[PDB]
Amino acid sequence: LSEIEQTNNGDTALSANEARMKETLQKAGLFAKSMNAYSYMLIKNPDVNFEGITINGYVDLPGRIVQDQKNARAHAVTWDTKVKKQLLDTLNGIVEYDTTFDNYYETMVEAINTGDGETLKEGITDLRGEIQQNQKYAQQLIEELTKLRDSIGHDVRAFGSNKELLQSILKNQGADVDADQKRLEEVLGSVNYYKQLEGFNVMKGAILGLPIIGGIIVGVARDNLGKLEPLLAELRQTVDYKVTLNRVVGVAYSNINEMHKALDDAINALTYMSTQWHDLDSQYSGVLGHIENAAQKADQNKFKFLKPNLNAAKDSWKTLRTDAVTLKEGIKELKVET
Repeated sequence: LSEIEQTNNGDTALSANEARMKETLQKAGLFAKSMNAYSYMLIKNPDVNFEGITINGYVDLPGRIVQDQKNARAHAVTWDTKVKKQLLDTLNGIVEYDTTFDNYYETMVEAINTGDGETLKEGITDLRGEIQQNQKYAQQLIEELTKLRDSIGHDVRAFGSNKELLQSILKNQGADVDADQKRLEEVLGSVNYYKQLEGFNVMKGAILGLPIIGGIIVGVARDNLGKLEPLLAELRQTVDYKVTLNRVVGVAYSNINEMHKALDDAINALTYMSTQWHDLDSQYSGVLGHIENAAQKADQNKFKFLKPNLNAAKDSWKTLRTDAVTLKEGIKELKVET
């Protein structure tokens, strides 16, 4: 075991990259808060109805839009019942890993102090096995997020064409839809937490499901009511049935479209979890090699070099675990208040 191999270096660190992992958790939380808002709205908003609406000869459009909404809702359910769960299981993996690291800690320190190489190798090997399991969780998460994103992509492009056409038809009838679309898009901005930069406080903020004419419900951050006051007043003005119809479609479109963007953003950001576990697997393999090598030395302190590494990981994994639990509770407590 060389002097260089004895430096608690980054390629053999028992710690994950704390700063990066915490950024990841924070993002996972902003993401979820957003997804839950889009899901709430999609399942809560009125079923589009073209009973007395004039479609100027595009007789197939009503069928298309209705299907667009049904496609969007099915996607929100997939998030609520499948993807969300996967996200939660993966976070629970971080917690369980810390629990295992914690449980082995005392025994590992004693092994270092007594020159017990076998115990050290066993501990690290067991942990490497837990890391590899976490690699799977993270990979499965990225797969489900990508599957859901891919699926939505095809639906939003179709929905987009249909909703643009509908807008034209209504505009052609004198509907003030271009202006209302702008207002509706601004009102819906406050719940796009996934776009936010910068602990886990952003999670405590409440989201209100505000009722607007047409049986439409818009989700707005409780602390943005004042700022959106002017727009909210406008939307509350009694309006023609044409504008109302376009709003229902517009909100549904916005929801599914923002879901697509959030997922895409979440992919680029959460993919780091897989990278991190892959790196840890390699880092722990490196540690095994150092343990094996040092085990040949006679000196009683042959494993002391691993101590600072072990101690730094002990604390790092504990902080990550605590935040992982804070995020998990934050995610489970997500709820729009109607």
